[PDB]
Amino acid sequence: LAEEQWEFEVTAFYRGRQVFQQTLFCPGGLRLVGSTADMTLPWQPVTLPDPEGFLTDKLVKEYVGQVLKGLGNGLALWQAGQCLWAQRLGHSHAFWALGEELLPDSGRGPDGEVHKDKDGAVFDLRPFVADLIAFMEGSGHSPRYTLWFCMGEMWPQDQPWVKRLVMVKVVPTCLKELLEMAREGGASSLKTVDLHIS
Amino acid sequence: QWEFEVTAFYRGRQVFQQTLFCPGGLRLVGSTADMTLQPVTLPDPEGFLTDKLVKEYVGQVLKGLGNGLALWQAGQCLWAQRLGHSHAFWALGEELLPDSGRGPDGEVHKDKDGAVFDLRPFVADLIAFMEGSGHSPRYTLWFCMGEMWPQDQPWVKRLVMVKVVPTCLKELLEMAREGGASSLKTVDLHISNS
Amino acid sequence: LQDLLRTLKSPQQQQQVLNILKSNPQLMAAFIKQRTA
Amino acid sequence: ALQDLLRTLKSPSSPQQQQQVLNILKSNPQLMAAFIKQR
Repeated sequence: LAEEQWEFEVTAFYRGRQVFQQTLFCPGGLRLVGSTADMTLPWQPVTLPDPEGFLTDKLVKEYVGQVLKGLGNGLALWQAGQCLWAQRLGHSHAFWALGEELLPDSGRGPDGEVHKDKDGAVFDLRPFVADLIAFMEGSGHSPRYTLWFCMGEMWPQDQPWVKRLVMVKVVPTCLKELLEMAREGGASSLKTVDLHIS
Repeated sequence: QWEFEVTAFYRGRQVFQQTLFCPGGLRLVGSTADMTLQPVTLPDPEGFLTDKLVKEYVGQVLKGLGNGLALWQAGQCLWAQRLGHSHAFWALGEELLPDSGRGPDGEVHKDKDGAVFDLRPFVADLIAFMEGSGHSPRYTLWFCMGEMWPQDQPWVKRLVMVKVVPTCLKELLEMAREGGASSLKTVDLHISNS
Repeated sequence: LQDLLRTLKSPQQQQQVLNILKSNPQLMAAFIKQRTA
Repeated sequence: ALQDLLRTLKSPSSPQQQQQVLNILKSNPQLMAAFIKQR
Protein backbone atom coordinates (compact mmCIF):
# COMPACT_ATOMS: atom_id res chain seq x y z
CA LEU A 1 0.00 0.00 0.00
CA ALA A 2 0.94 3.65 0.37
CA GLU A 3 3.12 5.13 3.10
CA GLU A 4 4.47 8.44 4.41
CA GLN A 5 1.23 10.33 3.83
CA TRP A 6 0.79 13.97 4.86
CA GLU A 7 -1.76 15.47 7.23
CA PHE A 8 -4.20 17.80 5.46
CA GLU A 9 -6.52 20.55 6.70
CA VAL A 10 -9.55 20.24 4.41
CA THR A 11 -12.06 23.09 4.15
CA ALA A 12 -15.17 23.19 1.96
CA PHE A 13 -17.17 26.23 0.83
CA TYR A 14 -20.73 26.13 -0.54
CA ARG A 15 -21.47 29.38 -2.40
CA GLY A 16 -18.84 31.28 -0.45
CA ARG A 17 -19.92 29.85 2.92
CA GLN A 18 -17.61 27.67 5.01
CA VAL A 19 -19.45 24.42 5.75
CA PHE A 20 -16.65 21.98 6.64
CA GLN A 21 -13.22 22.18 8.25
CA GLN A 22 -11.36 19.15 9.63
CA THR A 23 -7.72 18.21 10.19
CA LEU A 24 -7.38 14.77 8.60
CA PHE A 25 -4.49 12.31 8.83
CA CYS A 26 -5.33 9.44 6.47
CA PRO A 27 -2.35 7.06 6.12
CA GLY A 28 -4.19 4.97 3.53
CA GLY A 29 -5.21 7.95 1.43
CA LEU A 30 -8.52 9.80 1.48
CA ARG A 31 -11.51 10.30 -0.82
CA LEU A 32 -13.70 13.41 -0.61
CA VAL A 33 -17.23 12.12 -1.23
CA GLY A 34 -20.59 13.84 -1.43
CA SER A 35 -22.66 11.29 0.49
CA THR A 36 -22.19 8.89 3.40
CA ALA A 37 -19.85 6.30 1.88
CA ASP A 38 -18.82 2.98 3.38
CA MET A 39 -15.67 3.05 5.52
CA THR A 40 -12.93 1.63 3.28
CA LEU A 41 -9.19 1.41 3.92
CA PRO A 42 -7.17 2.32 1.92
CA TRP A 43 -8.75 5.52 0.53
CA GLN A 44 -10.70 6.70 3.55
CA PRO A 45 -13.97 8.39 2.50
CA VAL A 46 -14.41 11.94 3.80
CA THR A 47 -18.05 13.02 3.57
CA LEU A 48 -18.82 16.61 2.63
CA PRO A 49 -21.93 17.93 4.39
CA ASP A 50 -25.45 18.10 3.05
CA PRO A 51 -26.01 21.73 1.95
CA GLU A 52 -29.48 21.60 3.55
CA GLY A 53 -28.13 22.52 6.99
CA PHE A 54 -25.95 25.40 5.77
CA LEU A 55 -27.72 27.09 2.82
CA THR A 56 -31.20 28.50 2.28
CA ASP A 57 -31.06 29.39 -1.43
CA LYS A 58 -33.09 26.55 -2.95
CA LEU A 59 -31.52 26.77 -6.41
CA VAL A 60 -27.99 26.95 -4.98
CA LYS A 61 -28.85 24.10 -2.61
CA GLU A 62 -30.06 21.91 -5.48
CA TYR A 63 -27.03 22.58 -7.70
CA VAL A 64 -24.53 22.10 -4.86
CA GLY A 65 -26.20 18.75 -4.24
CA GLN A 66 -25.86 18.04 -7.96
CA VAL A 67 -22.11 18.67 -7.70
CA LEU A 68 -21.83 16.49 -4.59
CA LYS A 69 -23.66 13.71 -6.45
CA GLY A 70 -21.10 13.97 -9.25
CA LEU A 71 -18.30 13.20 -6.79
CA GLY A 72 -19.08 9.49 -7.08
CA ASN A 73 -16.41 7.42 -5.37
CA GLY A 74 -14.78 10.74 -4.43
CA LEU A 75 -11.78 12.92 -5.15
CA ALA A 76 -8.75 10.80 -4.23
CA LEU A 77 -5.83 12.63 -2.61
CA TRP A 78 -2.54 10.92 -1.80
CA GLN A 79 1.19 11.52 -1.45
CA ALA A 80 3.66 9.56 -3.57
CA GLY A 81 7.26 10.33 -4.51
CA GLN A 82 7.74 13.78 -2.94
CA CYS A 83 4.55 14.93 -4.69
CA LEU A 84 0.81 15.29 -4.15
CA TRP A 85 -1.75 13.72 -6.47
CA ALA A 86 -5.46 14.12 -7.19
CA GLN A 87 -7.85 11.87 -9.11
CA ARG A 88 -11.58 12.34 -9.61
CA LEU A 89 -13.50 9.05 -9.43
CA GLY A 90 -16.89 10.54 -10.34
CA HIS A 91 -18.56 12.44 -13.18
CA SER A 92 -18.06 15.99 -11.89
CA HIS A 93 -14.94 17.57 -13.37
CA ALA A 94 -12.51 19.39 -11.10
CA PHE A 95 -9.97 22.17 -11.63
CA TRP A 96 -7.12 22.96 -9.24
CA ALA A 97 -4.60 25.72 -8.55
CA LEU A 98 -2.33 26.96 -5.79
CA GLY A 99 -3.29 30.07 -3.87
CA GLU A 100 -3.70 31.72 -0.50
CA GLU A 101 -5.32 30.19 2.57
CA LEU A 102 -8.38 32.48 2.41
CA LEU A 103 -8.39 33.43 -1.28
CA PRO A 104 -7.95 31.51 -4.54
CA ASP A 105 -6.63 33.55 -7.45
CA SER A 106 -9.45 34.56 -9.80
CA GLY A 107 -7.29 36.72 -12.08
CA ARG A 108 -5.64 33.66 -13.65
CA GLY A 109 -6.77 30.25 -14.82
CA PRO A 110 -6.26 26.95 -13.05
CA ASP A 111 -2.87 25.29 -12.89
CA GLY A 112 -4.51 22.22 -14.41
CA GLU A 113 -7.44 19.82 -14.43
CA VAL A 114 -7.83 16.87 -12.07
CA HIS A 115 -6.89 13.74 -14.01
CA LYS A 116 -9.26 10.80 -14.22
CA ASP A 117 -6.17 8.55 -14.28
CA LYS A 118 -3.54 8.15 -11.54
CA ASP A 119 -0.90 10.48 -13.05
CA GLY A 120 -2.53 13.72 -11.92
CA ALA A 121 0.10 15.55 -9.89
CA VAL A 122 -1.14 18.69 -8.12
CA PHE A 123 1.96 19.58 -6.09
CA ASP A 124 5.72 19.04 -6.26
CA LEU A 125 8.01 19.49 -3.26
CA ARG A 126 11.01 20.45 -5.43
CA PRO A 127 9.74 23.97 -6.33
CA PHE A 128 8.42 24.42 -2.79
CA VAL A 129 11.83 23.74 -1.25
CA ALA A 130 13.57 25.91 -3.85
CA ASP A 131 11.15 28.81 -3.30
CA LEU A 132 11.33 28.39 0.49
CA ILE A 133 15.13 28.64 0.34
CA ALA A 134 14.95 31.75 -1.84
CA PHE A 135 12.27 33.12 0.50
CA MET A 136 14.72 32.86 3.40
CA GLU A 137 17.35 34.60 1.23
CA GLY A 138 15.24 37.73 0.70
CA SER A 139 13.15 37.06 -2.40
CA GLY A 140 10.00 38.51 -0.82
CA HIS A 141 7.96 35.62 -2.28
CA SER A 142 6.82 32.87 0.07
CA PRO A 143 6.23 29.41 -1.43
CA ARG A 144 2.58 28.54 -1.96
CA TYR A 145 1.12 25.56 -0.11
CA THR A 146 -2.68 25.96 -0.27
CA LEU A 147 -4.34 23.74 -2.89
CA TRP A 148 -7.75 24.89 -4.15
CA PHE A 149 -10.22 22.62 -5.94
CA CYS A 150 -13.22 23.86 -7.93
CA MET A 151 -15.72 21.00 -8.17
CA GLY A 152 -18.35 20.68 -10.88
CA GLU A 153 -17.76 24.08 -12.51
CA MET A 154 -15.06 25.87 -14.47
CA TRP A 155 -12.36 27.70 -12.56
CA PRO A 156 -13.67 31.16 -11.55
CA GLN A 157 -11.64 33.42 -13.84
CA ASP A 158 -12.52 37.12 -13.43
CA GLN A 159 -15.47 36.03 -11.27
CA PRO A 160 -15.86 36.05 -7.47
CA TRP A 161 -14.78 32.65 -6.19
CA VAL A 162 -17.51 32.85 -3.53
CA LYS A 163 -20.07 32.38 -6.31
CA ARG A 164 -18.80 28.86 -7.05
CA LEU A 165 -20.99 26.00 -5.87
CA VAL A 166 -18.31 23.78 -4.29
CA MET A 167 -14.79 25.00 -3.47
CA VAL A 168 -12.49 22.73 -1.45
CA LYS A 169 -9.26 23.93 0.17
CA VAL A 170 -6.52 21.41 0.99
CA VAL A 171 -3.56 22.56 3.10
CA PRO A 172 -0.69 20.15 3.89
CA THR A 173 0.15 20.99 7.50
CA CYS A 174 3.82 20.02 7.13
CA LEU A 175 4.27 22.63 4.39
CA LYS A 176 2.48 25.41 6.29
CA GLU A 177 4.62 24.68 9.35
CA LEU A 178 7.78 24.88 7.24
CA LEU A 179 6.73 28.35 6.07
CA GLU A 180 5.94 29.40 9.64
CA MET A 181 9.48 28.28 10.53
CA ALA A 182 10.95 30.49 7.80
CA ARG A 183 8.89 33.50 8.92
CA GLU A 184 9.97 32.82 12.51
CA GLY A 185 13.61 32.92 11.37
CA GLY A 186 13.32 36.50 10.09
CA ALA A 187 12.07 36.13 6.50
CA SER A 188 9.24 38.27 5.14
CA SER A 189 7.00 38.83 2.12
CA LEU A 190 6.09 42.42 2.94
CA LYS A 191 7.93 44.23 0.14
CA THR A 192 5.37 46.96 -0.61
CA VAL A 193 3.45 49.14 1.84
CA ASP A 194 1.85 52.58 1.80
CA LEU A 195 0.30 53.66 5.09
CA HIS A 196 -2.23 56.51 5.06
CA ILE A 197 -1.76 58.41 8.33
CA SER A 198 -2.60 62.04 9.08
CA GLN B 1 -29.11 50.04 17.88
CA TRP B 2 -28.23 46.94 15.85
CA GLU B 3 -26.30 43.80 16.74
CA PHE B 4 -23.07 43.50 14.75
CA GLU B 5 -20.84 40.52 13.95
CA VAL B 6 -17.33 41.99 13.94
CA THR B 7 -14.46 40.10 12.30
CA ALA B 8 -10.86 41.28 11.87
CA PHE B 9 -8.21 39.96 9.48
CA TYR B 10 -4.44 40.50 9.79
CA ARG B 11 -2.69 39.83 6.47
CA GLY B 12 -5.39 37.40 5.37
CA ARG B 13 -5.78 35.66 8.74
CA GLN B 14 -8.93 35.77 10.86
CA VAL B 15 -7.73 36.89 14.30
CA PHE B 16 -10.99 38.03 15.93
CA GLN B 17 -14.71 37.30 15.63
CA GLN B 18 -17.40 38.19 18.17
CA THR B 19 -21.11 39.02 18.03
CA LEU B 20 -21.72 41.88 20.47
CA PHE B 21 -24.66 44.23 21.10
CA CYS B 22 -23.37 47.67 22.14
CA PRO B 23 -26.25 50.15 22.61
CA GLY B 24 -23.74 52.95 23.28
CA GLY B 25 -22.00 52.59 19.93
CA LEU B 26 -19.12 50.59 18.48
CA ARG B 27 -15.42 51.34 18.88
CA LEU B 28 -12.59 49.39 17.21
CA VAL B 29 -9.40 50.27 19.09
CA GLY B 30 -5.94 48.76 19.51
CA SER B 31 -3.87 47.99 22.59
CA THR B 32 -3.67 51.70 23.48
CA ALA B 33 -7.03 51.62 25.24
CA ASP B 34 -9.17 54.47 26.56
CA MET B 35 -12.61 54.46 28.18
CA THR B 36 -15.13 56.96 26.78
CA LEU B 37 -18.92 56.88 26.98
CA GLN B 38 -18.27 50.43 24.22
CA PRO B 39 -14.74 49.56 23.07
CA VAL B 40 -13.87 46.47 21.04
CA THR B 41 -10.18 45.68 21.49
CA LEU B 42 -8.42 44.12 18.50
CA PRO B 43 -5.83 41.45 19.36
CA ASP B 44 -2.08 41.90 19.31
CA PRO B 45 -0.49 40.45 16.14
CA GLU B 46 2.16 38.64 18.22
CA GLY B 47 -0.07 35.67 19.06
CA PHE B 48 -1.41 35.28 15.52
CA LEU B 49 1.31 35.99 12.90
CA THR B 50 4.90 34.90 12.34
CA ASP B 51 6.07 37.48 9.77
CA LYS B 52 8.11 39.99 11.76
CA LEU B 53 7.70 42.80 9.22
CA VAL B 54 3.94 42.24 8.99
CA LYS B 55 3.50 42.22 12.78
CA GLU B 56 5.45 45.49 13.01
CA TYR B 57 3.21 47.16 10.42
CA VAL B 58 -0.04 45.75 11.82
CA GLY B 59 0.96 47.23 15.17
CA GLN B 60 1.65 50.57 13.48
CA VAL B 61 -1.82 50.43 11.93
CA LEU B 62 -3.33 49.48 15.29
CA LYS B 63 -1.49 52.43 16.84
CA GLY B 64 -2.97 54.80 14.25
CA LEU B 65 -6.47 53.75 15.29
CA GLY B 66 -6.03 55.87 18.42
CA ASN B 67 -9.45 56.06 20.04
CA GLY B 68 -10.65 53.75 17.27
CA LEU B 69 -13.33 53.59 14.62
CA ALA B 70 -16.86 54.34 15.84
CA LEU B 71 -19.99 52.87 14.26
CA TRP B 72 -23.66 53.28 15.13
CA GLN B 73 -27.18 53.48 13.68
CA ALA B 74 -29.34 56.58 13.27
CA GLY B 75 -32.43 57.15 11.13
CA GLN B 76 -32.36 53.82 9.26
CA CYS B 77 -28.69 54.46 8.42
CA LEU B 78 -25.28 53.29 9.62
CA TRP B 79 -22.67 55.97 10.36
CA ALA B 80 -18.94 55.38 10.80
CA GLN B 81 -16.36 57.86 12.09
CA ARG B 82 -12.64 57.47 12.79
CA LEU B 83 -11.03 59.05 15.85
CA GLY B 84 -7.38 58.19 15.16
CA HIS B 85 -4.51 59.02 12.82
CA SER B 86 -4.91 56.06 10.45
CA HIS B 87 -7.28 56.58 7.53
CA ALA B 88 -9.99 54.05 6.73
CA PHE B 89 -11.81 53.14 3.51
CA TRP B 90 -15.08 51.21 3.42
CA ALA B 91 -17.18 49.30 0.89
CA LEU B 92 -19.94 46.71 0.72
CA GLY B 93 -19.30 43.14 -0.28
CA GLU B 94 -19.74 39.52 0.65
CA GLU B 95 -19.06 37.87 4.00
CA LEU B 96 -15.90 36.08 2.82
CA LEU B 97 -14.65 38.45 0.10
CA PRO B 98 -14.52 42.25 -0.24
CA ASP B 99 -14.92 43.63 -3.74
CA SER B 100 -11.42 44.18 -5.14
CA GLY B 101 -12.48 44.78 -8.75
CA ARG B 102 -13.81 48.25 -7.91
CA GLY B 103 -12.55 50.91 -5.55
CA PRO B 104 -14.03 51.74 -2.15
CA ASP B 105 -17.47 53.24 -1.68
CA GLY B 106 -15.84 56.15 0.16
CA GLU B 107 -13.41 57.14 2.89
CA VAL B 108 -14.38 57.04 6.56
CA HIS B 109 -15.17 60.61 7.55
CA LYS B 110 -13.44 62.40 10.43
CA ASP B 111 -16.71 63.94 11.69
CA LYS B 112 -20.09 62.52 12.73
CA ASP B 113 -21.37 62.27 9.12
CA GLY B 114 -20.48 58.67 8.36
CA ALA B 115 -23.33 57.25 6.26
CA VAL B 116 -21.80 53.89 5.36
CA PHE B 117 -25.15 52.11 4.93
CA ASP B 118 -28.76 53.10 4.23
CA LEU B 119 -31.71 50.81 4.91
CA ARG B 120 -33.89 52.22 2.11
CA PRO B 121 -31.79 50.81 -0.78
CA PHE B 122 -31.53 47.51 1.11
CA VAL B 123 -35.32 47.12 1.32
CA ALA B 124 -35.83 48.12 -2.32
CA ASP B 125 -33.21 45.60 -3.45
CA LEU B 126 -34.63 42.91 -1.15
CA ILE B 127 -38.15 43.35 -2.54
CA ALA B 128 -36.83 42.99 -6.09
CA PHE B 129 -34.83 39.96 -4.93
CA MET B 130 -38.07 38.30 -3.80
CA GLU B 131 -39.89 39.43 -6.95
CA GLY B 132 -37.33 37.46 -8.97
CA SER B 133 -34.55 39.91 -9.83
CA GLY B 134 -31.91 37.34 -8.87
CA HIS B 135 -29.72 39.91 -7.08
CA SER B 136 -29.55 39.73 -3.30
CA PRO B 137 -28.87 43.00 -1.43
CA ARG B 138 -25.40 43.21 0.08
CA TYR B 139 -25.05 43.89 3.79
CA THR B 140 -21.41 43.16 4.73
CA LEU B 141 -19.36 46.26 5.54
CA TRP B 142 -15.60 46.01 5.00
CA PHE B 143 -13.10 48.44 6.52
CA CYS B 144 -9.51 48.80 5.31
CA MET B 145 -7.40 50.30 8.10
CA GLY B 146 -4.36 52.48 7.50
CA GLU B 147 -4.04 51.55 3.82
CA MET B 148 -5.65 52.26 0.48
CA TRP B 149 -8.50 50.01 -0.56
CA PRO B 150 -7.20 46.77 -2.15
CA GLN B 151 -8.15 47.50 -5.77
CA ASP B 152 -6.90 45.08 -8.45
CA GLN B 153 -4.87 43.20 -5.83
CA PRO B 154 -5.64 40.42 -3.32
CA TRP B 155 -7.37 41.73 -0.21
CA VAL B 156 -5.48 39.22 1.95
CA LYS B 157 -2.30 41.28 1.51
CA ARG B 158 -3.80 44.24 3.40
CA LEU B 159 -2.57 44.66 6.96
CA VAL B 160 -5.87 45.17 8.81
CA MET B 161 -9.27 44.33 7.29
CA VAL B 162 -12.39 44.49 9.47
CA LYS B 163 -15.74 42.95 8.51
CA VAL B 164 -18.97 44.18 10.12
CA VAL B 165 -22.20 42.28 9.47
CA PRO B 166 -25.54 43.49 10.89
CA THR B 167 -27.14 40.30 12.15
CA CYS B 168 -30.69 41.59 11.59
CA LEU B 169 -29.99 42.27 7.91
CA LYS B 170 -28.36 38.85 7.52
CA GLU B 171 -31.48 37.08 8.81
CA LEU B 172 -33.76 39.25 6.67
CA LEU B 173 -31.99 37.88 3.58
CA GLU B 174 -32.16 34.28 4.85
CA MET B 175 -35.94 34.64 5.17
CA ALA B 176 -36.13 35.65 1.50
CA ARG B 177 -34.06 32.67 0.35
CA GLU B 178 -36.14 30.36 2.55
CA GLY B 179 -39.22 31.74 0.77
CA GLY B 180 -38.05 30.83 -2.74
CA ALA B 181 -35.93 33.82 -3.81
CA SER B 182 -32.61 32.87 -5.38
CA SER B 183 -29.50 34.50 -6.84
CA LEU B 184 -28.25 31.52 -8.86
CA LYS B 185 -28.93 32.91 -12.34
CA THR B 186 -25.85 31.50 -14.11
CA VAL B 187 -24.10 28.13 -13.78
CA ASP B 188 -22.22 26.01 -16.34
CA LEU B 189 -22.06 22.61 -14.64
CA HIS B 190 -18.99 20.75 -15.94
CA ILE B 191 -20.31 17.23 -15.42
CA SER B 192 -20.21 14.43 -18.01
CA ASN B 193 -19.00 10.89 -18.59
CA SER B 194 -16.07 11.86 -20.82
CA LEU C 1 -45.97 38.63 14.28
CA GLN C 2 -43.37 35.86 14.81
CA ASP C 3 -45.30 33.73 12.28
CA LEU C 4 -43.44 34.79 9.12
CA LEU C 5 -40.20 34.36 11.08
CA ARG C 6 -38.20 31.17 10.58
CA THR C 7 -38.04 28.55 13.34
CA LEU C 8 -34.30 28.08 13.95
CA LYS C 9 -34.15 25.67 16.90
CA SER C 10 -30.33 36.66 19.86
CA PRO C 11 -33.57 38.25 21.09
CA GLN C 12 -32.53 41.72 19.88
CA GLN C 13 -32.06 40.34 16.36
CA GLN C 14 -35.65 39.05 16.39
CA GLN C 15 -37.24 42.34 17.45
CA GLN C 16 -35.04 44.33 15.05
CA VAL C 17 -36.23 42.10 12.21
CA LEU C 18 -39.83 42.75 13.27
CA ASN C 19 -39.19 46.51 13.44
CA ILE C 20 -38.00 46.58 9.82
CA LEU C 21 -40.97 44.42 8.79
CA LYS C 22 -43.54 46.78 10.33
CA SER C 23 -41.68 49.90 9.15
CA ASN C 24 -41.89 48.76 5.50
CA PRO C 25 -45.32 47.37 4.55
CA GLN C 26 -44.03 46.66 1.03
CA LEU C 27 -41.64 44.16 2.63
CA MET C 28 -44.64 42.51 4.28
CA ALA C 29 -46.51 42.21 0.97
CA ALA C 30 -43.49 40.63 -0.73
CA PHE C 31 -42.83 38.22 2.15
CA ILE C 32 -46.49 37.14 2.26
CA LYS C 33 -46.57 36.75 -1.53
CA GLN C 34 -43.90 34.02 -1.37
CA ARG C 35 -45.76 31.48 0.77
CA THR C 36 -49.31 32.34 -0.34
CA ALA C 37 -48.53 31.86 -4.04
CA ALA D 1 20.50 19.33 16.95
CA LEU D 2 18.11 19.31 13.96
CA GLN D 3 15.16 19.18 16.38
CA ASP D 4 16.21 22.66 17.54
CA LEU D 5 14.91 24.03 14.22
CA LEU D 6 11.31 23.15 15.13
CA ARG D 7 8.98 25.80 16.50
CA THR D 8 7.85 26.06 20.12
CA LEU D 9 4.08 26.34 20.46
CA LYS D 10 1.66 26.78 23.34
CA SER D 11 -0.11 23.58 22.27
CA PRO D 12 2.55 21.09 21.11
CA SER D 13 2.25 19.23 17.84
CA SER D 14 2.18 15.45 17.86
CA PRO D 15 5.39 13.52 17.10
CA GLN D 16 3.86 12.13 13.90
CA GLN D 17 3.00 15.68 12.81
CA GLN D 18 6.60 16.79 13.41
CA GLN D 19 7.90 13.67 11.63
CA GLN D 20 6.42 15.01 8.39
CA VAL D 21 8.50 18.17 8.87
CA LEU D 22 11.68 16.30 9.83
CA ASN D 23 11.47 13.96 6.82
CA ILE D 24 11.51 16.98 4.50
CA LEU D 25 14.44 18.51 6.41
CA LYS D 26 16.48 15.29 6.32
CA SER D 27 15.68 14.62 2.65
CA ASN D 28 16.74 18.18 1.74
CA PRO D 29 20.15 19.26 3.07
CA GLN D 30 19.82 22.36 0.89
CA LEU D 31 16.74 23.44 2.85
CA MET D 32 18.22 22.31 6.18
CA ALA D 33 21.36 24.39 5.57
CA ALA D 34 19.28 27.48 4.77
CA PHE D 35 17.42 27.15 8.08
CA ILE D 36 20.79 27.07 9.86
CA LYS D 37 21.75 30.17 7.85
CA GLN D 38 18.95 32.04 9.64
CA ARG D 39 20.09 30.81 13.08
